[PDB]
Amino acid sequence: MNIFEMLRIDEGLRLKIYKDTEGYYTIGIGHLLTKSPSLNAAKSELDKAIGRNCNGVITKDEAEKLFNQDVDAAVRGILRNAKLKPVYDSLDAVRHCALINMVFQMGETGVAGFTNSLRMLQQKRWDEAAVNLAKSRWYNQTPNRAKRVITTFRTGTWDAYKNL
Repeated sequence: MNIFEMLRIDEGLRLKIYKDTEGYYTIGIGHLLTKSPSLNAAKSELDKAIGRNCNGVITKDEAEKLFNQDVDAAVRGILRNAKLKPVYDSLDAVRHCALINMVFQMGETGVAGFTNSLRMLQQKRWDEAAVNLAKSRWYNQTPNRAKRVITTFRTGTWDAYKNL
């Protein structure tokens, strides 16, 4: 298992604009388009992103290409962020995936806001960090996904996804 398969399980793949859990316009594999309520603004961002008139629909290929950019950008941001980089560097390869997943879902900023949890991860106090991460809007709003990510941090194996 890898970052790409992990994320494809948590986000799904949709070829027509859709609304995410938070009600925002998205397409592909969790590619957020806009937080604006305008489907119109969305179709426009989509065209700018793919470089063609899509009329709100894209092909597999286009979805994957956007997916690769997003994973790349997620990793790059982590590596450029002063609060996240040190944690990332301190973690093993499985756990790196869990932080990338958080990042992709909620942005650098949001994750960076998990101060206490980040500190515990860095200290390798797995059980404690898992309990702390659970106390968040994130866990209360997308509990099954959160729990999958959390166990990944807790155990350092891909067990939460071997099911799926």
